[PDB]
Amino acid sequence: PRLICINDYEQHAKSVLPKSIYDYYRSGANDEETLADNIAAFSRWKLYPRMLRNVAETDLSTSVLGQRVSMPICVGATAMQRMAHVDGELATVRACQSLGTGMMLSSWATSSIEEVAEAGPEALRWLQLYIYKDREVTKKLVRQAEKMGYKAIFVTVDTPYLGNRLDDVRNRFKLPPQLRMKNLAAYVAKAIDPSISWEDIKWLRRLTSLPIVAKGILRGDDAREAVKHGLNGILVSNHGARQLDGVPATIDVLPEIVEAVEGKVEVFLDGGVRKGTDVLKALALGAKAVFVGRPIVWGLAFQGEKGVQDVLEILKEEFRLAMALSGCQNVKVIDKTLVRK
Amino acid sequence: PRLICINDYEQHAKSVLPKSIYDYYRSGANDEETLADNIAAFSRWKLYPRMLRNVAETDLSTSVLGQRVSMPICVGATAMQRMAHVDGELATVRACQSLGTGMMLSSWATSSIEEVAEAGPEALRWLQLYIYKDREVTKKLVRQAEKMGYKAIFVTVDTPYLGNRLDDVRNRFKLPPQLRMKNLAAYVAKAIDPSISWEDIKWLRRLTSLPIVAKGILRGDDAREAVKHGLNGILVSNHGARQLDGVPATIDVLPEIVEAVEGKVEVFLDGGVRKGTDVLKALALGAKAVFVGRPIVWGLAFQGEKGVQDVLEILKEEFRLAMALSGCQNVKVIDKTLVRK
Amino acid sequence: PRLICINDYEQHAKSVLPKSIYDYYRSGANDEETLADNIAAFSRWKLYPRMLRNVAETDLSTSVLGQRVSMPICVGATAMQRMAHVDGELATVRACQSLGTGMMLSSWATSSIEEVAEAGPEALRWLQLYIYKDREVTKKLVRQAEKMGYKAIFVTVDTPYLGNRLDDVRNRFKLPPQLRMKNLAAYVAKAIDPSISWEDIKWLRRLTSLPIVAKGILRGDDAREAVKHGLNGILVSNHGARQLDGVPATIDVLPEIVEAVEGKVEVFLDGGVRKGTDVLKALALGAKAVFVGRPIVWGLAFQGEKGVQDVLEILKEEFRLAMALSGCQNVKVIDKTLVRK
Amino acid sequence: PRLICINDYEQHAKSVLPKSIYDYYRSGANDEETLADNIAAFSRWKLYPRMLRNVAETDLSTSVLGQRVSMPICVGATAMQRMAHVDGELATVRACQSLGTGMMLSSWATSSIEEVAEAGPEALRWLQLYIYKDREVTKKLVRQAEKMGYKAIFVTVDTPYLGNRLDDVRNRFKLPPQLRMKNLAAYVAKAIDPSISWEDIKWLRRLTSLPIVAKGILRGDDAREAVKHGLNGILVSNHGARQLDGVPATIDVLPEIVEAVEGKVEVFLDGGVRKGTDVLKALALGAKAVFVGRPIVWGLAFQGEKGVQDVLEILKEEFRLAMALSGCQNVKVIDKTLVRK
Ligand SMILES: Cc1cc2nc3c(=O)[nH]c(=O)nc-3n(C[C@H](O)[C@H](O)[C@H](O)COP(=O)(O)O)c2cc1C
Ligand SMILES: Cc1cc2nc3c(=O)[nH]c(=O)nc-3n(C[C@H](O)[C@H](O)[C@H](O)COP(=O)(O)O)c2cc1C
Ligand SMILES: Cc1cc2nc3c(=O)[nH]c(=O)nc-3n(C[C@H](O)[C@H](O)[C@H](O)COP(=O)(O)O)c2cc1C
Ligand SMILES: Cc1cc2nc3c(=O)[nH]c(=O)nc-3n(C[C@H](O)[C@H](O)[C@H](O)COP(=O)(O)O)c2cc1C
Ligand SMILES: O=C(CSc1nc[nH]n1)N1CCN(c2cccc(Cl)c2)CC1
Ligand SMILES: O=C(CSc1nc[nH]n1)N1CCN(c2cccc(Cl)c2)CC1
Ligand SMILES: O=C(CSc1nc[nH]n1)N1CCN(c2cccc(Cl)c2)CC1
Ligand SMILES: O=C(CSc1nc[nH]n1)N1CCN(c2cccc(Cl)c2)CC1
Repeated sequence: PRLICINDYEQHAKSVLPKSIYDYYRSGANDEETLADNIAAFSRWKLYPRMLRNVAETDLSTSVLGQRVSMPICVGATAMQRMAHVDGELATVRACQSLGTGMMLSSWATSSIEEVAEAGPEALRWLQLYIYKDREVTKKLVRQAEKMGYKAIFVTVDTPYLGNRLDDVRNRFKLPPQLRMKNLAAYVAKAIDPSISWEDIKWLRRLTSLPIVAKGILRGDDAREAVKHGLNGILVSNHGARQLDGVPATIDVLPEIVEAVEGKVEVFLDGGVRKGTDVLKALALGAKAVFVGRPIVWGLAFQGEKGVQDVLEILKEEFRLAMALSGCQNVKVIDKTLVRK
Repeated sequence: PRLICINDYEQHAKSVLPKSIYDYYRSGANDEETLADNIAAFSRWKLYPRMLRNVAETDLSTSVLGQRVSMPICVGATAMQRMAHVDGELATVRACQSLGTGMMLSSWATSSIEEVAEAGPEALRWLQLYIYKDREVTKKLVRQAEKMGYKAIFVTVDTPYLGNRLDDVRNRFKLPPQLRMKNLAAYVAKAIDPSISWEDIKWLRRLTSLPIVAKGILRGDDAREAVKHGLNGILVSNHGARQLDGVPATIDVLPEIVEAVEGKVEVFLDGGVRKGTDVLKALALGAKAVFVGRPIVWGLAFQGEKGVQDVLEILKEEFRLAMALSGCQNVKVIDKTLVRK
Repeated sequence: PRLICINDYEQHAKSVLPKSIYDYYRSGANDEETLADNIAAFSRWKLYPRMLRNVAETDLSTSVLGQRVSMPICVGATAMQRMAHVDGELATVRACQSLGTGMMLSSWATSSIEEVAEAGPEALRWLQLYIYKDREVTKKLVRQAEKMGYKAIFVTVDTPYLGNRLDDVRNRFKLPPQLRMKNLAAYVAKAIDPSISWEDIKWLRRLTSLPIVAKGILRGDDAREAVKHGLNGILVSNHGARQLDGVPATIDVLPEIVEAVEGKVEVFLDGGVRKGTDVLKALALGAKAVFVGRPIVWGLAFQGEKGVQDVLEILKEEFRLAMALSGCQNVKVIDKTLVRK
Repeated sequence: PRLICINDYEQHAKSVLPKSIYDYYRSGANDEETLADNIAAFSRWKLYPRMLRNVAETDLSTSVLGQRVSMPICVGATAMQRMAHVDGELATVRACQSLGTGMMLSSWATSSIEEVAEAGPEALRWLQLYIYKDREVTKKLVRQAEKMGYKAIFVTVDTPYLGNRLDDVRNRFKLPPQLRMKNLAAYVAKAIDPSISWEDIKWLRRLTSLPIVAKGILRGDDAREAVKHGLNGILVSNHGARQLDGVPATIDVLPEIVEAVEGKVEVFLDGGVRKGTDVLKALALGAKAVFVGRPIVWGLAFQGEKGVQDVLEILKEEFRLAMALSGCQNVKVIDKTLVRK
């Protein structure tokens, strides 16, 4: 293989993965309107580059919730990574450690919170949390994250029930027989609490002093409520278009959310990030950093840790080039005048 | 067959029905611009879901013209259902009775008003009426509906003449030889009155104390006239895109009609409803309930009563999921802020 | 053949005509952007039909420049009709006489002004005129039209040079050897005057008392100048998209032109009329009548006079149905509220 | 071959050039969104032609930076023309001399500044300059241009680094073994200075009294800065969509730049010019002249000097026709009312 951009990695993954596994990772909810729009929406935002600014020294570094990262490009939570590669989440965290960026670990990982901390002790690591009907197991996951040097909790708030991904139903999706959630619609309905409310966010805010990011907010009123509840960031996310279909693209709702929080908390984005220009557009519209979901799984499917490292390095280099061609020597000078819809 | 969404049922129906029968049900008028737009328009309306609202208890129940239904999803009038399945309208009403929703019976049914009441005595049933040049047969249909416990009249107002559906002309459409309208362009021209005016609506309003819904209104001025004539609802309908081609999608004209009637009568929608999110969008824009036409015929073509039950259950479950993912525990909290075009 | 709409006639014509002849009639200028848009633009204008208006009696009759016609659908000038059928313009005028509508005869006809008057003595006939460098032959054509009972002059104003139709260049277009202009880019450059100005319109206005329509106006300022020069109508036309490519669709510029002339002269439209709803949209936006170009040639290619009669009857019937379904009993009640873009 | 429009020349070039060479010339950056939009954007600008203006005498002549040219259509800088035809830049300048238009010579030419002046002594010639890390070689190129009768410097300002053109990476692009830059991403990174700032523009303004045009400006604020630094024109350019992908089409940003410079310097356009109507639209929006890149390379690939002459003659004739059909006898009367988006 000669893979030189993120799409090439997806095409390689489709070629090597069983159909059911490829479909599980690629699929969006229902007719997949939002899945298409998470990508298409980035193309509608046009870039207005400044010339002659001195971009010999391009510095991609930034910080996420007070922790330094090498680039505003971080690994989002994607379940059951051992389906893509035998090393699964341990491959991913090692690549993140190499790159100097952070990994958000799925609550539905095929590797334990401790296993991932042991594989990536110097890596920036965060835990994505679902509030389970069993609040004891929920609390155990938070306490394990604290003990094992995870630096934030990303609480997923858009999944009271699992979205309806048709290909998983056609393929009756399940984990391969040798794998386990080491810490799907039927499983969520049995385990994930559809009752959670802002009162549960008050509970979680009381449970941990770790920073908490609300993941899956799409409305400014909800973002302002998250700020009121003492949370420390908002990840603007439509869950990779896998929950409610027909919501807007995340890049289209990002400006409303940035306006609504009035700088009180960091705002992040995921959904459809494939290219360095996507990263640049998200930062111009006020995101501190973006998260990538599917591209990491395609990296694993190609070559485990090295394939994840390659995907992150391609995004890093595309982002550096996009910054340099736009006249940006660092992330602090990426401003709103760089983009227009 | 493994049919898990309404499109799958259409694909199955195309596979099993004779071409002329499939084309009769699928076809729209002329170049079928409105037929495409009734579906496309739903995709342009984007959903803005609220998180963390407590959706453990989702209640889909509502009422139509004062009668309770299990869901805001009802069966619209589609002619000559015995072409799709031997049990035709009797299969449909039995499924409606099972589901707890209502059936609008076509004036051009392959089963009599009494036959359908006998098959579905506990089912909520309404009669769709055409004003025939023969006012005696028109009055006989209304009196039969009253005697047989139908609960409303839906008077179709957009069919002074039949629309021009090219495939029916190519196929010279007729009923199979064993079937009869037990109570097509050539038939309408011989039987349906192209002279009807608001004076005929005054006549019908005087004829029955049953609630009367005007079906096929697309303009706010006409909706206000229907309110002035003492009618009890408006079904925003372009007749499944089979009459005048190039009218707007019903979801696009629904907000004008809801504004125009100022809450004086219930407003309903049909045309292009295929998914639970379509139902949610229509209710967010102020419809009390929606009607489905073609999907019911595809249910019959698959397995008669069980196929209609399956299609209604798929719509019910998609609608519950869409409500839950949007933060709606019941239909009363589905508000206009959930959608933006 | 079973031809039931105008597109079917085009498909039949492509099947029976030599490629060069089909391409000559079908082609637009350059990349054919306007050719596509003359049709696409009609689909963007949506219809807002009134219900319950009494359309038992639909009267399609109107008048063009004071002469009664059976329908607001008239035959536009298309050159060299004997390439499509041996009877050419004589077939066309006979069909117009049968239908009770008017024929605009091309200055580049394969039949003489007298021949066409002899074939269609009771037909409403107008002459389309090019101002030739030879003003004597120009004056001879006008005087012949007057002597032979033609009722107006349509002076084409958008052709100082011929547009560049690539397929004609690829096919090195010429008349078949047995045919003559009985009264192409190379021919225009030799014969049509690229110098004509409003001073030539003053000359033509002085030459004849016949009504004069300016054909090919696309700007309101030019329409107001035509009114100032004493002309009696404006045919909003982009020459069937065969002159300057990238001009707007005629249905899109029609409202500006109707506004600009402030009711001082009749406004007509051609370009992309294929369906009765196209006619209805043009009249709702203020055109008195529309002209059809290519559909008449496809009628000839099918069956000469009978094929032209069939195409005109299909347009008539589609227009009646569109009027009836929109609530219009006559052309005088077709109003601007029937359409929105 | 029968090539009658610029697209035909591209199709011919794809048929005769090695894939890597065709791809080098055709390719845009990354997903090639801007490459598509440079063409698509021209089609969105519609023309509003005036009739009856007297276009017997069409005069295409204009001036660029005070030098007369035969048409507002000039040859832009395209590297390494000897890859397309053995005579490369010498063929191009000879064709420019024949046509009476100007040639912008690439700093990355396969022919020297002196060689091209020797082949085209009477041709209007300008030098496109990159500011190399080696300011001595930069100054040598400027002094050579002055000594050899070049009339302006076009300083490229949008290339601190080379854009990422995927096909060149797939094909590991290099010059054929017999060719040299007689005066690619890896080469730029080694030779082109990513540090250049407006201070380097002050240096260049001090170095030469020749007119200097800033090539690659896309923002009005940058255009105003170029005016402040004493430059003499702005070439609105996205580098043929080969640098930052997702910038707007040049025809879409041209009006902002023309407004921003308030007539203080000439404004030019390149990017997507293929047709005479493209030239007309650019002049209506205020460009003095346009530059063509790829079409010249396709002319060379067809037949060297004669193929470049043919492409320039096709553009000239399409432009004359577009001017004549729009009512423009000369370039001075091409006004903003001819276009609307
Ligand atoms: C295969 C797959 C599994 C996912 N698993 C989880 C999960 O365990 N937890 C979670 O909160 N989100 C999960 N998501 C959502 C991602 O965190 C993220 O929002 C999404 O992948 C971003 O969009 P992208 O894939 O377009 O980059 C998953 C997404 C995918 C594609
Ligand atoms: C096959 C077919 C038959 C129909 N028959 C009738 C009819 O008898 N009476 C009526 O008022 N509308 C009739 N309609 C219109 C439907 O009541 C309804 O407006 C339409 O089907 C809704 O759109 P949908 O098919 O996209 O759900 C018919 C529609 C179809 C597709
Ligand atoms: C084959 C062809 C020949 C034409 N010949 C003439 C002509 O002789 N005189 C003229 O003024 N316009 C001529 N036109 C333009 C037509 O009068 C008319 O503007 C155009 O056909 C209308 O668009 P339609 O073909 O889409 O109906 C011609 C058009 C076509 C397609
Ligand atoms: C093959 C190729 C080589 C180019 N080489 C150069 C170059 O040497 N210098 C430069 O400033 N721009 C260069 N450009 C950009 C062109 O000057 C010009 O901006 C662009 O070709 C215009 O768009 P067009 O190709 O759509 O006409 C190049 C473009 C192409 C396609
Ligand atoms: O809420 C529940 C069960 S509630 C219930 N109701 C009926 N049966 N069970 N838990 C979810 C979290 N928990 C977990 C989280 C991640 C991975 C693993 Cl192993 C475990 C599983 C169990
Ligand atoms: O208006 C008419 C006939 S008027 C007329 N003019 C010339 N011949 N007939 N009726 C329509 C309603 N009627 C009906 C409605 C539904 C089904 C059945 Cl069987 C019957 C049929 C007959
Ligand atoms: O203006 C001219 C010729 S001017 C000229 N310059 C150099 N050679 N000729 N006429 C055009 C009208 N005329 C005509 C119009 C329609 C059909 C027929 Cl047969 C004839 C042909 C001749
Ligand atoms: O800036 C440099 C080299 S700077 C450097 N750093 C490490 N190695 N070299 N020059 C560029 C211009 N120059 C040129 C311009 C056009 C063609 C030709 Cl032959 C030559 C080549 C060399």
